[PDB]
Amino acid sequence: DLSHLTPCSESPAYQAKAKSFRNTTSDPESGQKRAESYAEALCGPEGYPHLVVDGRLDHAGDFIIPGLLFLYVAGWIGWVGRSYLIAIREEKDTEMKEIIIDVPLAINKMLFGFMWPLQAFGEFTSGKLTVKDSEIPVSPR
Amino acid sequence: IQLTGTMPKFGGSTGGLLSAADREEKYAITWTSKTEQVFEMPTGGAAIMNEGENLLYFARKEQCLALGTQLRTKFKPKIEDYKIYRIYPTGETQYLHPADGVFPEKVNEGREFHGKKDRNIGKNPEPVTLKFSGKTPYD
Amino acid sequence: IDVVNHGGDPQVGNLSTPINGSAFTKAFINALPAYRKGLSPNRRGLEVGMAHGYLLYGPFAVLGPLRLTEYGPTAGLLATIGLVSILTICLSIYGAVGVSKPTETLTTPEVPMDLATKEGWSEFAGGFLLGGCGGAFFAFFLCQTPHLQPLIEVASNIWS
Amino acid sequence: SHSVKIYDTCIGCTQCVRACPLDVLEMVPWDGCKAGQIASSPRTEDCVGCKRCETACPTDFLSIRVYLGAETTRSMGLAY
Amino acid sequence: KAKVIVDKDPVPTSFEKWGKPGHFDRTLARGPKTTTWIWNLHADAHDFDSQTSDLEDISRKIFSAHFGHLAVVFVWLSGMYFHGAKFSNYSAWLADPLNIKPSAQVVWPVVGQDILNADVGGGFHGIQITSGFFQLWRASGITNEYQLYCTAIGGLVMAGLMLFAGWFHYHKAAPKLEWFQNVESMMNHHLAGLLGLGSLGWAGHQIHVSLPINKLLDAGVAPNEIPLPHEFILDPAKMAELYPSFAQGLTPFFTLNWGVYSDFLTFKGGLNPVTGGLWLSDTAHHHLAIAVLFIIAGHMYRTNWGIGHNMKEILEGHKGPFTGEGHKGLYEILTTSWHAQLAINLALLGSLTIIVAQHMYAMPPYPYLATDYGTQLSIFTHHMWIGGFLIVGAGAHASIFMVRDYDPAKNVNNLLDRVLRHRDAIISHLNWVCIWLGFHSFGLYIHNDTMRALGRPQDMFSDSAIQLQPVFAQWIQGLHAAAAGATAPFASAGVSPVFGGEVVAVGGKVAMMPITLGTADFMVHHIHAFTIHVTVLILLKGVLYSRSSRLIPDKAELGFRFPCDGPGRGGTCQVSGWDHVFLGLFWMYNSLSIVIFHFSWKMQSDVWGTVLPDGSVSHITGGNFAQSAITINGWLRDFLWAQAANVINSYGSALSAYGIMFLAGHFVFAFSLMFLFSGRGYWQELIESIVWAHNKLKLAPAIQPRALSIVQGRAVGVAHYLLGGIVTTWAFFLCRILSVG
Amino acid sequence: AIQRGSKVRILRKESYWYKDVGTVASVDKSGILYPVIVRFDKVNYNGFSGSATGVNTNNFAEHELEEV
Amino acid sequence: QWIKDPLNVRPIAHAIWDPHFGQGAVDAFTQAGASSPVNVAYSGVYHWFYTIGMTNNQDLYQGAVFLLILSALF
Ligand code: CLA
Ligand code: CLA
Ligand code: CLA
Ligand code: CLA
Ligand SMILES: CC1=C(/C=C/C(C)=C/C=C/C(C)=C/C=C/C=C(C)/C=C/C=C(C)/C=C/C2=C(C)CCCC2(C)C)C(C)(C)CCC1
Ligand code: SF4
Ligand code: SF4
Ligand code: SF4
Repeated sequence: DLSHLTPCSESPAYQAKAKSFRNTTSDPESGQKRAESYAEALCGPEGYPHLVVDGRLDHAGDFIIPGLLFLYVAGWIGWVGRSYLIAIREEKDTEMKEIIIDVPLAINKMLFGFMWPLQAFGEFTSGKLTVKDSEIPVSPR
Repeated sequence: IQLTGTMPKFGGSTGGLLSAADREEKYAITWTSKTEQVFEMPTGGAAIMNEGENLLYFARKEQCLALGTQLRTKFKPKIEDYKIYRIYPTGETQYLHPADGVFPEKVNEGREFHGKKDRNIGKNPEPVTLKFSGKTPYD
Repeated sequence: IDVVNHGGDPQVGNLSTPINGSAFTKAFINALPAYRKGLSPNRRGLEVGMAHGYLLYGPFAVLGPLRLTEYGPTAGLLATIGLVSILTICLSIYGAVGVSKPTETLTTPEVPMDLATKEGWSEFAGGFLLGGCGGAFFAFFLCQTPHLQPLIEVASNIWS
Repeated sequence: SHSVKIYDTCIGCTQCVRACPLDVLEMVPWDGCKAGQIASSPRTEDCVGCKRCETACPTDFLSIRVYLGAETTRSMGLAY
Repeated sequence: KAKVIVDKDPVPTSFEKWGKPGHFDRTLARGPKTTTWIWNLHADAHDFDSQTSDLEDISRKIFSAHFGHLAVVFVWLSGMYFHGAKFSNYSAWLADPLNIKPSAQVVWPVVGQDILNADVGGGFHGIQITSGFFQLWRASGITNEYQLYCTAIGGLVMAGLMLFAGWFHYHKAAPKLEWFQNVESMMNHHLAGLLGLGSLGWAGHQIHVSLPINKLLDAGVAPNEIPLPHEFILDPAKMAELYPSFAQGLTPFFTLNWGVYSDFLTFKGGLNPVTGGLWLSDTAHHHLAIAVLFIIAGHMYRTNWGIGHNMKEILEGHKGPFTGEGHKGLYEILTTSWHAQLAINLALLGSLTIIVAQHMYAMPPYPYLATDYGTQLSIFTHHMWIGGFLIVGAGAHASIFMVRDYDPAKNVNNLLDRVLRHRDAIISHLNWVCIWLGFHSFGLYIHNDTMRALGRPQDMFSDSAIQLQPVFAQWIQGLHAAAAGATAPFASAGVSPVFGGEVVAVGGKVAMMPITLGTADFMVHHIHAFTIHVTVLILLKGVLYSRSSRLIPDKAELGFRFPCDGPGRGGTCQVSGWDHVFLGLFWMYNSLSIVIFHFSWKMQSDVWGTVLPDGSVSHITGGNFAQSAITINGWLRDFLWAQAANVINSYGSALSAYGIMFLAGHFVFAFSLMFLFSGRGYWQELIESIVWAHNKLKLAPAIQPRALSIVQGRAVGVAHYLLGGIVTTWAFFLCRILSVG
Repeated sequence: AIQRGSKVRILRKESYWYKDVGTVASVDKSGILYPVIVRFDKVNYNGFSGSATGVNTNNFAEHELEEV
Repeated sequence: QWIKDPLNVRPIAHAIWDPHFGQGAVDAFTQAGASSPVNVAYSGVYHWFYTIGMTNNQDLYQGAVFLLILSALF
């Protein structure tokens, strides 16, 4: 239940720090906005917010939402890269547009890269995502 | 045998023969040229190929063939007639580089198979087969 | 006029510069105990050891842990004796391994044939021992007997 | 002395012999190649081990292969 | 003999080659099969000799690339003047230069970097700059920010003009080869026309602009009632009310009555007591004197009219018995090889930049330069680093000359041939003097560590212990302190307060003190000589053994930049001339780090500090160089541990970016050792393991991933090493001196 | 079945393109050990350090191959 | 001395005999209640010996002699 971690509003070390939060942007009340926004976290004896990473809810915003957001964005980047790499193979001049990127193909790969997990599941169930161990270069033992 | 040759006009350097040349072995290169030109010694600096036939001494075989490569390439008269010898301090001379009289990159009859394996390099025995013996897996 | 020539053989890796072999360095290197014509070993070693033992009582006598103490000259003598003994052990084992004929250069066209054998280098080592002990003791006696000798005040005021 | 071993996957391009700086290698006639020649290493006691012959070999794995073994005064390439 | 001849439109201006990378090399044009193509694209982009074999095309490329480099430098200079004009407190700094720090860069508040805007005075928040631009503009007579804005606009116009000239001299009218061979005309126009006319124009500016504006500034007039420099020329009455010898005209110049110009052309020598800089009358007189000397020197060489020298008979006549033939062949070397010219020019520019560093600290040329310790420390450190880099590049290009441009046919029995012939005697005696200097410069520190550790303070090499007083340098200091009035009878003071005299102090801080040299200075100067000598040993060994050695005799055919010849001959690793530059970069790092450490400790302990009202000087550290700069533990404790208390406690303050850069440089130094210690064959096999995992998911790249080459691995390692160490020392120095200075 | 232009997979373990598919440039009909010249899309490691080029063809035997 | 006050007395590993010490190092390394330059033990075998049953120096001496006999036996 994390009795050692108190909420930052009830913690009497966070309230001493929260007066002297510096402004980060040009907004004059940015320190006060940070102070009110970090009060819902858990603070230790230092008076600083802590993040609990075990997938629980009311602390899913620490890791689960940023983690799923990164997984979507990184899957977007990797899937668009893999799609471009596959698309530039079977047209007999691949190093030149590996080094000088074909922009009209890359734009069509990028803007249609939002549906990366559906295409990933389709290629996984279709077997066209993973190359079989026979048709692949392997170093000598 | 006895190496009839005159030395190129060289000013003398510090990269030449050391004490082991007169005690272990030294090497010589003799070459005939029909013109007088300037060459670079592996010893260091530049010397003069005088008209006629030349004899130089070096401490290593690699210095002699580094000179012989400079005699073959990079010269317009295209000197190939060079011979490389080894002189031991006893006095014995061994004629080394053009043994058949032809350069090794040109094939010649009378040369036998040395170091030739009638097997693929991947088809080599494992060292675990050849444990505790003098034989190594490339034999 | 080329004052820097070869030694007579250009393809040998050396040059006959004024410092190397001109007129005054061929002599005085051929006239040192090593490379002198008439000396035997245990005489070359005697001269070399005497010079070395005499010079080595300079950075031990006034430069040591005891140099502010009256035992300082005696400790410098003992340190010189110890260094001469270590160098004699080094010479003895160098000979006992087995020596070759010494390197002939432009400065020294003739090297001592008597130092090309193990027996000659043993005589050289014994002469070095006796010479080093004698030179160290002579320098100790000279530095100690006036008990101040203000030449030692020079280069100890420098090495304060 | 090093061991320069020439294997039977040799196309006889003579690049190893021209790349060799101490005349270790030469060409011998050979019936098992299109070029009619294979490399041989007779005076392999002069091999320093620079592997310039292994650098110049155009086979997928090298038909000429240098094994660094016992070190002599010629394998070290010492002028002294 | 010297005429202008060009080719009209030799290279068309088209964008078709912009989209074809690797066009300059034949090997780079086949296409990127491996990732080594990408690194070879940048490694050989500027190597114009490997691109074309014609020296005329190479010289044309070099001449047109110089204009692009000058355009880049002019964009940089215009950016600095624009930052002074728009984002600086220069107008605030001119009012109160003793309590307002120079700042010329504000930081945008998007994250918590708004703390990086230091409170420097005058209601301005920004980064305290240490470049010395503010003192330079005060010495230039710049009073308002509009004069900086005009100079920034002029810098942009000049940068565009240089870009247009670079396009013009490669695509419209490109000079021939013999337009470059006549170095006689080039050197005459660089001595008289560039250095001579440039210093004459600056002497005229310092007469007409810098001197009256700076005399009114030192007299106590606020800069916005100070008249603009153009009514000093338009109205000579205001110019002649101060320094009243402008009442008479230019005729005493032409009747050789130069003495009446002595009020504004002085030879005072010392520092200005008001500002702490050199007298601007001394600088104007200096620029006039060297302008006349450079213009005279620019009439030495024969160009078109018979009078002059040809720089060949000078070389032909210089020959002795120890050399024989002499300098014959050197004119052809320096007129056919660009690399020999770069090796000479880069060495002299590096030693020149080191001279600039060693001179501007002792004789500060600018008002309030010595007062701001951060500016002085930063310009000294920056110019040492630039100078050492240029010296190592000179060693590099000498090595590139020896295998790519040296011809043994033109060099028989001259100086270069004989240097190659006794290179063993050169390198072995240099090796001996490096070993001797290492023992008798570092073993003194080791002995001092040992006797200070063993409780033997009387057995050390100290001022209280066995002394090692530098009697020659102290004698030279005594000669310079007594030089004014005895050997320089018309100097008011010495050239610098370093050699003697009194404490020159401005405000409450010391401008300069006498710098007494003791045992610690002797020992650290011998370490300076040692490290310089080892850098010379590595670079000169790379130069002399560039073509051949006893190990690899056929090393010129391998090239300047090759990794090795193989594991044979014991292993011929790092035999090339490039790898000696690679090691000499580490040794210049070591050398110049010890130089700037000696500077940053000696000036902080014995020169810099505050002046008590009694008259004594309380220094920054407290004069601990006499007793702690003799031990490595003293250098670790009283210099590195003690003075880095500012860079590590800088977090949450205005200098926290320096602590960030301190840690970042530590990271990059540690990151360098992955490339420096490891080798290519590990990483190629690791990339082979990664390629299979890409092949498993159809992620095989067309350009096959290779590990970095051995030379590129060494280059990446040494660049990261130098970057991480230099950033660390920059951060440590600047955060220390922005807290204690 | 081995003919010029046929795509074929390498069975030499030590080859760079082990279990990789390349085309046939020429097959030699004389009695030599490795008659099938096979050219690949990728390039070998071969070359000096820093060399951007490499070989992409080699001779192979009949038993060292399989037709796809 | 250490078994009387294990929390205050510093354990001594061995004595120092150095010809290179000055007076300052002899005075500095004369520690842990000794009259000689000694080294302070940081391996902590003193705690081990006190725990396993060693009380006096004779029980350590007989253990050292027994270990010498065991090493000779091996
Ligand atoms: C299409 C691009 C792409 C894809 C999807 C992959 C995917 C893979 N890589 Mg990666 N990688 C790539 C490019 C790519 N990489 C590049 C450019 C580099 C060189 C820096 C590497 C070097 C590399 C290493 C060293 C390792 C991986 C690993 C892996 C695996 C785990 C993911 C990971 O660790 O990411 C790590 C990703 C990086 C370190 C760099 C990725 C760079 C960007 C994000 C790639 C996408 C941008 C691309 C340049 C342009 C897209 C094309 C566009 C024009 C449409 C996974 C199979 C690991 C593995 O084998 O796990 C099984 C492994 O150890 N990769
Ligand atoms: C990486 C390159 C680099 C960088 C970024 C800078 C940057 C800096 N330099 Mg620097 N410099 C360098 C290389 C570098 N320099 C080199 C290679 C030299 C040797 C020529 C110098 C010599 C130099 C001097 C002498 C001074 C600067 C100063 C400055 C600072 C202000 C810039 C300015 O406007 O000064 C403007 C300064 C001037 C216009 C005076 C320079 C006039 C010189 C004496 C004439 C040189 C003529 C010619 C170009 C060189 C010919 C060489 C000859 C042997 C043939 C700044 C920190 C100044 C400074 O520290 O002020 C606080 C300063 O006075 N630098
Ligand atoms: C007037 C100056 C001058 C000139 C123009 C030359 C000219 C040249 N040099 Mg160089 N050189 C010099 C100074 C000079 N150099 C100095 C100062 C060094 C000492 C380090 C050397 C050392 C040297 C060597 C060792 C070699 C050359 C070579 C080259 C040639 C091609 C350069 C190239 O394409 O590489 C372009 C490569 C780069 C631009 C990469 C540089 C990467 C640096 C480390 C980054 C810059 C530092 C920066 C502040 C880091 C910021 C990090 C941040 C972005 C995160 C060309 C002849 C090469 C040659 O001729 O090959 C045969 C060669 O190998 N140079
Ligand atoms: C602290 C680090 C360190 C040390 C000790 C050395 C040591 C050495 N470097 Mg350097 N170097 C280093 C790091 C180091 N380097 C790294 C990082 C690189 C950069 C890549 C290299 C690369 C390098 C090159 C490229 C070169 C050297 C050379 C040298 C030598 C200079 C000669 C000298 O000073 O002799 C004196 C020795 C010292 C000052 C070391 C301290 C020894 C003390 C003073 C004496 C103690 C001995 C002791 C009493 C013996 C008795 C003990 C007994 C039990 C055995 C020396 C052996 C140069 C060389 O060999 O030519 C001369 C040279 O060419 N260095
Ligand atoms: C000349 C010359 C030189 C040299 C110098 C020197 C180096 C010197 C040294 C010197 C020395 C270094 C000396 C020494 C001396 C020694 C001696 C003098 C010894 C003696 C001894 C003795 C006599 C002893 C005895 C004894 C004995 C034997 C035993 C018993 C005891 C006794 C002790 C008695 C030079 C090079 C510059 C060059 C020029 C010239
Ligand atoms: S390793 Fe070098 S010397 Fe030996 S055979 Fe190969 S190329 Fe010749
Ligand atoms: S380099 Fe290799 S393939 Fe070419 S001839 Fe020599 S061994 Fe045969
Ligand atoms: S380890 Fe690398 S640099 Fe050294 S010899 Fe082998 S390949 Fe060359």
